Amino acid sequence: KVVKPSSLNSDKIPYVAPTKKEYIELDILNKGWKLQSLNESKDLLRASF
Amino acid sequence: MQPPYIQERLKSLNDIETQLCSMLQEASQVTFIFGELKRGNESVKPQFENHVKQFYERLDKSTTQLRKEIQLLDENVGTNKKALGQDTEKMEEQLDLLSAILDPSKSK
Repeated sequence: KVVKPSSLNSDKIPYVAPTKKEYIELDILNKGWKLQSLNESKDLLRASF
Repeated sequence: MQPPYIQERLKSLNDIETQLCSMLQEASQVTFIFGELKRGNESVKPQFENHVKQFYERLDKSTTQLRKEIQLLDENVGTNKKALGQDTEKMEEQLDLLSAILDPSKSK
């Protein structure tokens, strides 16, 4: 009822030029959240056991 | 009481679930130790090998013994009945009571 649906149309945008800046931090911080997940994994398993 | 064979069968089964409980407990300690191993202290590193080896050897032989029990089930096949004599034994005891009634020197 809001609108006749033709809303989403294909479009093109270029990929941002890569560098050392963001991937290394992205992956080390992913390491951080997965070390977190390991910690809560161990804690939950200990509580369950 | 039950014949002995059933007695050692139930003892072996009880040993089986106690071994399973020990396996679960050792899983708990190995999960515990891996956390600090990931933390970064290498002192408890030697204990890790021992814990893993004991965990695996506890997991294996328990299942092996249970397999032996299930195998025993295979050859144990072929290897109110009491009522057939029940009245008789009742009969016996009743007459015994009469004897106690019949002799006044034993009613003390």
